[PDB]
Amino acid sequence: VGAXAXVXWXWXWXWX
Amino acid sequence: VGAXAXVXWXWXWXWX
Repeated sequence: VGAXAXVXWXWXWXWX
Repeated sequence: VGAXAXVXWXWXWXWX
């Protein structure tokens, strides 16, 4: 969970 | 991978 790649913001899931 | 919780920086693994 956070900023980068995964869940949160950037790549993967949620936002960015 | 990134900033927050997981691999990278903050909580979990690597740094922070």
